[PDB]
Amino acid sequence: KGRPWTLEDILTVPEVNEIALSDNGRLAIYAAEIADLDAGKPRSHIRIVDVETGRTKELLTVDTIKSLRSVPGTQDWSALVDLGEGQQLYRIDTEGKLLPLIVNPNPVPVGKADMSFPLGGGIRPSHIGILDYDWSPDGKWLWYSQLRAKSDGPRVRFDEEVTALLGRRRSTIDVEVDFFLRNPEGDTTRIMARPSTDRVATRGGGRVLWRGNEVQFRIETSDGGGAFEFVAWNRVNRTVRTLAKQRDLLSMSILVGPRGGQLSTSGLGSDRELIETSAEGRPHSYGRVAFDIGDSRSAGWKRSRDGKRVVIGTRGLGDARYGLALIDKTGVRELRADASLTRCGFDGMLRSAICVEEGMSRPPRLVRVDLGTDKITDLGPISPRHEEIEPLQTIARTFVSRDGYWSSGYVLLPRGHRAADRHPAVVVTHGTDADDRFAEPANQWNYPVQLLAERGYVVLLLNDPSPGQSKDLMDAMHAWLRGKGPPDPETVQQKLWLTGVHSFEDAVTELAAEGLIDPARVGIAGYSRGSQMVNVTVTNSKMFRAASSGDGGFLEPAGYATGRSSYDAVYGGAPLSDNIERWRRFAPSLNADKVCAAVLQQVASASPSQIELFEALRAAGVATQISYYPGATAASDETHVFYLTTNRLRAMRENIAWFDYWLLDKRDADAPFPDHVVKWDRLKKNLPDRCAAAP
Amino acid sequence: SKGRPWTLEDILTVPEVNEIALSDNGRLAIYAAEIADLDAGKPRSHIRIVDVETGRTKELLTVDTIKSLRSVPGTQDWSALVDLGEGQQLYRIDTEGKLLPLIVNPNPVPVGKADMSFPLGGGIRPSHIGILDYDWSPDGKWLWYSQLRAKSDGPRVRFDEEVTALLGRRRSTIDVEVDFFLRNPEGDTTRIMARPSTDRVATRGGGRVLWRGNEVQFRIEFVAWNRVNRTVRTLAKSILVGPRGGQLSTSGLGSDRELIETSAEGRPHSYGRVAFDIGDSRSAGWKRSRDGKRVVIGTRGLGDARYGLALIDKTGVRELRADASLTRCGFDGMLRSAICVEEGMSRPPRLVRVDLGTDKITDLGPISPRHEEIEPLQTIARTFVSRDGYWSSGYVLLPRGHRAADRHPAVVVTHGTDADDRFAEPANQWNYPVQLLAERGYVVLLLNDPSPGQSKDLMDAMHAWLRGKGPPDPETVQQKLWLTGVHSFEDAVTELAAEGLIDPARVGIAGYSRGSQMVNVTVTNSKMFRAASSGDGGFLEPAGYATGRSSYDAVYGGAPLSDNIERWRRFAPSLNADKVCAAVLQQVASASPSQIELFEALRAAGVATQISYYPGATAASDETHVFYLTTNRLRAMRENIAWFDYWLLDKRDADAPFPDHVVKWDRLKKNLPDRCA
Ligand SMILES: OC[C@H]1O[C@@H](O)[C@H](O)[C@@H](O)[C@@H]1O
Ligand SMILES: OC[C@H]1O[C@@H](O)[C@H](O)[C@@H](O)[C@@H]1O
Repeated sequence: KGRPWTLEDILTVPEVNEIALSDNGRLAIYAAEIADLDAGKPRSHIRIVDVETGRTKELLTVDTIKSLRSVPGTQDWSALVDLGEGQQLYRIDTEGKLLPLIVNPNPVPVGKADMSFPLGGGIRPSHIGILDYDWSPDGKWLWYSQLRAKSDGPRVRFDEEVTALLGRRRSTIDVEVDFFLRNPEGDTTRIMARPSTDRVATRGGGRVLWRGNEVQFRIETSDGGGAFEFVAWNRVNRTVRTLAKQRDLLSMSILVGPRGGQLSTSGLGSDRELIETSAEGRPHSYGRVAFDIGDSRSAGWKRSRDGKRVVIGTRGLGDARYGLALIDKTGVRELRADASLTRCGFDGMLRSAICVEEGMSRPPRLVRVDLGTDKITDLGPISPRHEEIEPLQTIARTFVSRDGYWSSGYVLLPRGHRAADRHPAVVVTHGTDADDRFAEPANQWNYPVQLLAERGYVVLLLNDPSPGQSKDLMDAMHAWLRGKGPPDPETVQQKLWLTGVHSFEDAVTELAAEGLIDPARVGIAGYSRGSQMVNVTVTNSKMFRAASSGDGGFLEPAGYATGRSSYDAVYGGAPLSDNIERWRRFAPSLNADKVCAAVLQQVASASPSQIELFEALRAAGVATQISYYPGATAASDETHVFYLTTNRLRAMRENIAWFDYWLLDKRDADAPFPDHVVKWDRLKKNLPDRCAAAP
Repeated sequence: SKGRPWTLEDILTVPEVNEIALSDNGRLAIYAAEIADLDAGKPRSHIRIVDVETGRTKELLTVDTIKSLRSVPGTQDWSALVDLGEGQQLYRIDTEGKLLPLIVNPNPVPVGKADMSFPLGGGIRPSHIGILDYDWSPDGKWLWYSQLRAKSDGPRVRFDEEVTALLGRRRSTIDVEVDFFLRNPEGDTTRIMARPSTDRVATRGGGRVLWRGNEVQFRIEFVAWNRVNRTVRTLAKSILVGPRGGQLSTSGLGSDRELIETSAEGRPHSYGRVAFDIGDSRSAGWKRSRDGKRVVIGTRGLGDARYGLALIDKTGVRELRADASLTRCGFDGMLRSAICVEEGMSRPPRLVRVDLGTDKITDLGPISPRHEEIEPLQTIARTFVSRDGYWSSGYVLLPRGHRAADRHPAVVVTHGTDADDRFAEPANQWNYPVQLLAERGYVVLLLNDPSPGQSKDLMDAMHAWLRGKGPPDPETVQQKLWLTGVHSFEDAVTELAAEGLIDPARVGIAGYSRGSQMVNVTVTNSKMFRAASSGDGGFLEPAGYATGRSSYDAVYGGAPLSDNIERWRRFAPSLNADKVCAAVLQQVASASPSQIELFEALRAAGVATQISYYPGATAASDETHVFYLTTNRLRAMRENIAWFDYWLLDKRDADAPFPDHVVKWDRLKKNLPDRCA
């Protein structure tokens, strides 16, 4: 029959971002990131699979594993793993054991921590011995880069160097990036050194071109006005070159097709056009396609060795299901599957492939795909403990709003649900991330969607209106990234934000007409992008009784000086400029007078924008609470997506108690912070008369 | 021998003495001089013992920091809070000068501005504190000391009022508790209380504690503790106390005042018409004899701007005649003899002993012989009255080799009223080498804000700024506290320029903190100054409202986004950036959002501006509001010289600490908007 959803099952759901296949397709290897209670943070369980037999063997558990590839010229594998001493390049033999490949004796601190380097924009605090690596096609040469802490005295900084320190919450160290090359004889020389201002050099995972006597990779300099800059290292003369191009290089570009040109999906509406644009600019169309292209949530892209076949990850329109598409000179062909294929890996000749089969109602599984016959065979499950959970009832629905734009998403029915039953509702929204995938933390975050359903809630997971359905939305997006118009700021607020409030309202009213939702008790929750939507809805809508905004702060005037270009499209200028009235009408901090609801903030960054929303809401009589979740120690911080099991479990349980209280008038003694329920009773009695219910 | 000119290292190494003590027998005295060490990069205190009759001094040793230097009541020894580099502990000084420890905390907690420390305040460099405060029982047996204990609880999720307090955090911190201990004469220490960090008098608080019978009574944020019963008690419902047991006050205003001792229930008593103001924190302070019949207070004259001593008793008030200012003074218990530090604007620090009976001053010799070598600079005490009738006092510093009819450029240095008779006070001239500029040909005018005690208009505005709300009007608070000082600066410059002293074409203004506000407001509301520098500023800017709300609400009436938005736009210097045709340099240790905003606003307006951010000894520690690092304040003096010489004098040098700037300044000068020419 199955068992219900425990909160720990939401915490222990695995994530597979790394999967690789042998050049002969006989064996494969992957890693499942699982939250560990004893360690308090996620660990990656490395497993080896025999694709022919289907049997799997577990090898080890590391802290992190990244850039998992098969070593050319051998049957072995290479990866960047951290055993707890810092991330180094390791080799994994065909028998499933790992040994060091290149070890940096002095890894540098990275992430949000005291005296670390802000590398990946607030990733986990750790040490990086080896940053990035790539094999030559023959496997003889090895290219790798590693971070080197900058040993130097504290120096007087100046004009632009001070303003970059505006938002510093902790101590930082400066570094440089060293690039090395390893000949077949085992001797390594340093190619060049790049500063910290080079953002492609510090990011890693970049492209590198092995051609002729040269090895080529891309770099960024302070100037690029704008341009594309590359450096080529001659393996013979041992010299360097500098390339500057107006248009980016296709050889170093992702998503290239059999013709050799860039792939894109243009147009809007019911479907898109898949075109291949040559470097000279003449397009080649493969016809009409039902999917989008090139999403990091898809299987990525790979091209064969002859260049006549490519495989691209596809997210279809309206089914929000990830899949594969095959492209040769004849044309595009999709391949059907009952579920979505998110993370994949491919052989050398691009014939056999292995993928992670994922679904909204089904847990991740491993599958082998024969790309010639479009035949997939089921391998063993990934997480068996989620396979024993009885599947919740999940319905995929698209809603149309009063402004004509459609919003996709899913509907979670409570356990034991009977037809024609009214239930309270919780709306969880982050970006486009409601799709066919299993309990993706990038969507539901700390909101226990599956647990809310077990307790009788109807959870509505609803995406933002897809900007690709209309040029009105997409033109506002293009103005958002450009930092200028057209269109004007008043329209940017309508299409990017305010129309989502209508899509949320009109989705609840429609389901209320079905008899599935009690409009009296309903709530909205989201983080990041969803935080903006939550904060804009509760200001511009009276429909929602309670709300939870995870780690927000965009659209508030406090964070302007950091994000000017992102704010200028929305508000048309600075808060104290002549655009001040544009800030008063929209920004939620100044509009708190319009807020009647329970607004809870779960905040890891303690930013001045998150604080300004709380003080403005609290000073207006609104019932509100802010929760600052800390790092593993006072020296570190918490990431955007919480990596600490203790902060995840409580935030989940804090949302359970927050919505059970305001929506359902339900109080629990085993709640994570007991003395709060009396504080919320005081927040209820002190509510303003403005918030009185309709007569 | 006339002497030798000044040097940056002379200004840097000027000693300052905050600790001086005298034995109850008056025969021996001990003090400590804080001097900047080039080798260590930070200042170090030199403990010195003095023979009060002869003036003989010998060097005991050199320590990092020494505080709370006093004499033990029971014997001829001494006790002080000393940090040898292992953290600040409680040390006893032998009668022969040797140092032996008394209370030593094996677990000193880190404090200061730095990573994973505790942010005390006042001002502090990153350091470890084993023992915080101490006091002796009046008989010298029982010992009461305060130490700082780090709270070991793990990281906790914070909540509403806790999170908004983390708004302005630039680093990691720890939370601590204070433990109060009591040491019996038999050598056993027992713990009394434990108090949270929220208590200020227990964290940065002073030395106020009272012994009554068997009870030790100290203040918390009043409580009594019995040494016998071992029981705490919150007692039922002092400082600057005269001989009659009441509060001492100075009432009235103008150029003359009247001493008042208010009776316990408020019956006033006048000691007569008096020529000074009450003792500031920079004066000799206040001390009362255990007899209760003699009280000595530090004084500050009005016309003299000099520090001194006033001795009051049942007879009356006596004003001690001194040719220079007496800043820090050690005393005996009965207030009979005193050893003081004598200094002036042109007068290097000296040691003098004072007999309070006969009011005779006796020179015990200089302090630093290095500054005795320097030939003095001409310093004229001058008072400028503005167009509004308010007067401001200061010193006119003439350049080396100044003759009649000669005119020179000018630089105005202002902090609060810190311009008085004192020798190279770092709290006034800060990082501006006021003495070097005179050697280089400048005419430096050190001018204070208009003396607030001269009018009821100013004192009401200062009261409203401190209270946090009106009356008076926000527009009057802007005019009385700030804009009327710009008029005082303007009228003072015109007074000297008409007299044939300074050239109006080349003149500049410099200041830090309170002087930065007066620099930022002056360059916006006045065109008379070509160049400017503002140290460690950022007040009056909109970025700091969410922290300093209480301070801003009186000036602007409310938040910048409220209906008072128009009040900010007329005044706040970052919003006026297009009114500034001068060159604005910012020397900044805090890298605060209010200082960056003023820079980005001035740069967006085409104004020539630069912000120099000076770091700490490590990336894990910051630099204090007053620079304690030798390298930082050494080239900061060089930067101001290079800044004013380029803009005012159009002079270049390779001695500039940053050679890349002189070219960058050419680009900034060339891109100046058409408004300025
Ligand atoms: O880069 C493409 C990757 O495809 C994967 O399927 C292979 O296992 C890797 O060896 C290869 O690097
Ligand atoms: O002002 C009183 C003066 O008395 C003289 O006897 C001393 O030599 C001076 O040092 C002192 O300043």
